[PDB]
Amino acid sequence: MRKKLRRMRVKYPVTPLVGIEPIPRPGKKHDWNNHGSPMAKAIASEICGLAPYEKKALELIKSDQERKCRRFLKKRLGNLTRTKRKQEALTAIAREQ
Amino acid sequence: AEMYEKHKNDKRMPKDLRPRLTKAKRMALTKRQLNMSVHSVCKRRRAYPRMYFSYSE
Amino acid sequence: MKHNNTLPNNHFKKTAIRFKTWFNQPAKKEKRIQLRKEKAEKMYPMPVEKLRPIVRCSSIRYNIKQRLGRGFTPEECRAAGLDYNYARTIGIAVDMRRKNMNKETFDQNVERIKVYTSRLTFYKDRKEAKASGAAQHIGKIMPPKKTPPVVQTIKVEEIAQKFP
Amino acid sequence: GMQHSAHSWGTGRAMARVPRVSGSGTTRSGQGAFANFCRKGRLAHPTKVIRRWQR
Amino acid sequence: SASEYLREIRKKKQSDLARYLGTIRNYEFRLNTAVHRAERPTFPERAHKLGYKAKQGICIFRVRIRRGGRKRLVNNGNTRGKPVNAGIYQLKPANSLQSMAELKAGKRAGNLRVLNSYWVGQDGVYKYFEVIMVDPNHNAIRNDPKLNWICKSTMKHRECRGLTSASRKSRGLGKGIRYNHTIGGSRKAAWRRRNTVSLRRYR
Amino acid sequence: KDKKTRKLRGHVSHGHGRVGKHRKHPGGRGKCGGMAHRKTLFMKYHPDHFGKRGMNCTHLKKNARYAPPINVSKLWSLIPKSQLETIMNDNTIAPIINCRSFGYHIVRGGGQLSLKRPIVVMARYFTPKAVSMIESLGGRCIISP
RNA sequence: GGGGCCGCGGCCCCGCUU
RNA sequence: CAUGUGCGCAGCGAGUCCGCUCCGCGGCGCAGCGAAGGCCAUCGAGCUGCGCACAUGCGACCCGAUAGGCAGUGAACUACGCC
RNA sequence: GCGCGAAGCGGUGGUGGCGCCAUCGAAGGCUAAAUACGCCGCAGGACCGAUAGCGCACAAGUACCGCGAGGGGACGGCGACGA
RNA sequence: GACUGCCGGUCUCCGACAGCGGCGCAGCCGCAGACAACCCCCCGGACUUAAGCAUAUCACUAGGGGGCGGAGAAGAAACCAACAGGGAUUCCUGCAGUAGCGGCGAGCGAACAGGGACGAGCCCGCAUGGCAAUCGGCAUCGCCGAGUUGUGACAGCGCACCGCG
Ligand SMILES: [Mg+2]
Ligand SMILES: [Mg+2]
Ligand SMILES: [Mg+2]
Ligand SMILES: [Mg+2]
Ligand SMILES: [Mg+2]
Ligand SMILES: [Mg+2]
Ligand SMILES: [Mg+2]
Ligand SMILES: [Mg+2]
Ligand SMILES: [Mg+2]
Ligand SMILES: [Mg+2]
Ligand SMILES: [Mg+2]
Ligand SMILES: [Mg+2]
Ligand SMILES: [Mg+2]
Ligand SMILES: [Mg+2]
Ligand SMILES: [Mg+2]
Ligand SMILES: [Mg+2]
Ligand SMILES: [Mg+2]
Ligand SMILES: [Mg+2]
Ligand SMILES: [Mg+2]
Ligand SMILES: [Mg+2]
Ligand SMILES: [Mg+2]
Ligand SMILES: [Mg+2]
Ligand SMILES: [Mg+2]
Ligand SMILES: [Mg+2]
Ligand SMILES: [Mg+2]
Ligand SMILES: [Mg+2]
Ligand SMILES: [Mg+2]
Repeated sequence: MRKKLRRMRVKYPVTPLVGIEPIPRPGKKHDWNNHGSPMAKAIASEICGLAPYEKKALELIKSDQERKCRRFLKKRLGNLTRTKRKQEALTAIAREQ
Repeated sequence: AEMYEKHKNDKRMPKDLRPRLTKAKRMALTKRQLNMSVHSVCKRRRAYPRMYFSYSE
Repeated sequence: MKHNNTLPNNHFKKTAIRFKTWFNQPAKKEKRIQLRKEKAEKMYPMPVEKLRPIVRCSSIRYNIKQRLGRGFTPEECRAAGLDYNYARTIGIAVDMRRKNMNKETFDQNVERIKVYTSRLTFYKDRKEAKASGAAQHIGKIMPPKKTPPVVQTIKVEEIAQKFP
Repeated sequence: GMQHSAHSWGTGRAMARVPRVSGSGTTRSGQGAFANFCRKGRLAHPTKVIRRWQR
Repeated sequence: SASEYLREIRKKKQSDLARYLGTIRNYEFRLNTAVHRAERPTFPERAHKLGYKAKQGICIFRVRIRRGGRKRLVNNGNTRGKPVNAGIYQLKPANSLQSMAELKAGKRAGNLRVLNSYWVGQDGVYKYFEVIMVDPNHNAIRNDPKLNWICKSTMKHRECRGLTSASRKSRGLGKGIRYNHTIGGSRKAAWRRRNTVSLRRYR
Repeated sequence: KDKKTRKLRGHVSHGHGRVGKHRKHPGGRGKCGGMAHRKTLFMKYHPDHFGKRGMNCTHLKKNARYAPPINVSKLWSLIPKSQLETIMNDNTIAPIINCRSFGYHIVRGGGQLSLKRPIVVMARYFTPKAVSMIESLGGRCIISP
């Protein structure tokens, strides 16, 4: 009776820890939301420009084909989450131009 | 005995006068070299040295 | 095969199957006792065990009981008043990957460090330590005592008050 | 008993089909091998240490 | 930092810059022999992540490996066996192409120890790798506490035993549910433990 | 007693017949032929051997699915022997029985309770007869964690 | 057969060489 | 030898099992049914060891193929070609 | 292996996709102990006792055979070693 | 100083080079060859079982190639989990002949736990700029070299150890 025991499940009442702050673990220190040097990413994007599939995805975005750009970038990258974020990184390029 | 006192304080002694341990043991790192550790391992052992203690309940 | 029996599940079809016999089992035990004695004699005042935390066991089968954990979190050592790198120099085990989940496991382990450090006598160096004449602790430091659960009792007029 | 390159010589040689020791030039050559009834043969069902010694 | 600018430039492998330097590096690596000693790292920042220092006794050897799978070496497809084992032409090696590059650099400089290797280029025919190799007899290494572990005798031919980063990847090592094939140290260590019958004294 | 071989010394065809024999593997090895020539052995003694039943659970977890039941009869047997005498000889005192502390998760309603007095029982699940038997006597069925 | 095999030019075609 | 089953014997018995270990809340049993959601008894002696018989996997009562494979060695006989 | 080719957040959640929630931080490196094991040394043993036990208790991998790779035996005993 | 014992000397020749490689390198070194029980990496059968047989099985074995060490390998979570959460690896017990895989046939077949043995954790990279603070070599306190395409750090060891009974 798996669903019934899961539904009738009662958590043990326990007290959460409200006060303490985490000690930074040595060797495990990252700010994952601001990872790289953002000036270094801007410089290399200025030098190197865009990849050929990124140029093709701008041409889909600029020609009002963001549906086809989504299919194209999903086929290129292979992951939907990076596909969504690549497209909004590329519409920001197409909007500033 | 004569050739030892000739090349005792030599940079490279002749191979006759070095101890013939084993090719593997001649190529071993020295105990000084094995004890070599990086600066963070030195500071940590220095700042948190070995403690000598006894526990009783 | 012939008769009514459970269907055979005997897996000796591979000719590569080895056998691990246990003829060393009484001999390994006497070697294991001798090494434990020599470890205790190498660290004469210091206990042979680390101080280890009391953690709750993981799944729903086993979360009714507590066992002895791997190490204390650094936030437990700080609340007890110790640097975790200092805590390793005295006989306390430190676990960097255990997460401080709740106040009950946290405060129990913080008290467990405080009881332990209160029970320590320090010595100046190794020669002062060996000549102390202090009896060292053998076995697990402050183990959780296994007991049969006591049955709690309430009065029958109080039953509707407690559990309506 | 199993340290030979012994093979049966087969039928047709007026000799029993037991494995014979290979080679020539020695007295061991052509003699029976590998069988419990053979001299210097492996005993059939050889004793093992995986026997249950304790009860 | 400088290492960040070198890294972000290195990630853009389809630039006009990278396709140019990809073309002339792959040209220059192909004119040399299969394993030949490089002068310096092509990507020094990438080599510094793999343990290269600009010290005496650390060498860079450059190895190319022909790409693709490795066919079964039999005469005319005759594998002399069951038809399940009769395949020839879509087989893939168990170890990496990069681990083959460490084997060739390791056999060439038999005095040196393979530290790591890294990709420096590829085309349709070849994959080019630079292999970081360490001299365990040079005193600059033996006095180095970050690196004199490779001077120990257990580090002889790390690439031949699957102990470098490229060669360890073929072994199936790892933590957790997906890597149960190698619990115990290796596949043979796990297979061995699973195929012994433990016969205790009192059973 | 000794083995059977010690009596079969002297008789040709140790115990396996002259016309038959003790041959190597007549019939095949193992339990092969379950649909061909040992089908009578499987139609008789293992008629549920072949085929598939039911929904496969890739990696069933034993500890997560652990829920051993206890009948409501044996609830009073969970009280420790020392503590049980002061509870049986006190009628205004009801015992609180945390079944999870004793390794029991479900309370099923088999048989009768050992004493007709209120008991407060804590478990993960109670069957409807287990609730009805316990709460008729004046006790409580509490779904504990 | 398709893809990968990082070159320039001009009208799939034609030059070119690196 | 492993794992079963049956019988006999043995200890304890709603429990039982020393022999992994420095200390089994591990297994099985005290209750089952269903693929499952779900249902849950009107209910039942087992556990462990020892011994035999028997089944199965193993070299498998002993001896026996023709074969197949993997790795090797031979053109001093003989076949051909070259010097 | 090949094609494609990431990210500042990413991986994973017995493994269709997507979303949640939860939990970790890969693609760099080292690390004792508990673990395995032949020769050999040592000590034992409900083992075998010269057709047995290792192939060999002996001038045993010896004699001997095979172009070669290789194959491979047999054979123990006076007494008070004083006569 | 007989006969002995322990240790050390001497230790022919063939057999490890078309050698290969490291270091500015007057030169100094390393690799090769053995070992094949244990261990690591790659290559990889068939007999056999399926009463035939082709997938399966044998078996990710045998075997071959390569490579170490006194052990090796592994190893400080991009882990397990779904709890009130545990916490490197290895080993034992156990999960368990189970979930599952499988001409769903023959057969194959783990994992988390729980208990235990043992326990230990660390590091490179993005290090100063009021000056490479670092290292190698030497015929040595001075040269030469490495190096800014970036160098940089010491906690553990040792000796002694009978002669009678
Ligand atoms: Mg014999
Ligand atoms: Mg240089
Ligand atoms: Mg074949
Ligand atoms: Mg007969
Ligand atoms: Mg009979
Ligand atoms: Mg007949
Ligand atoms: Mg038929
Ligand atoms: Mg039998
Ligand atoms: Mg035969
Ligand atoms: Mg065939
Ligand atoms: Mg052949
Ligand atoms: Mg996440
Ligand atoms: Mg799941
Ligand atoms: Mg890491
Ligand atoms: Mg005799
Ligand atoms: Mg003999
Ligand atoms: Mg002849
Ligand atoms: Mg070699
Ligand atoms: Mg066989
Ligand atoms: Mg068959
Ligand atoms: Mg047959
Ligand atoms: Mg056939
Ligand atoms: Mg060695
Ligand atoms: Mg290791
Ligand atoms: Mg298998
Ligand atoms: Mg540095
Ligand atoms: Mg006397």
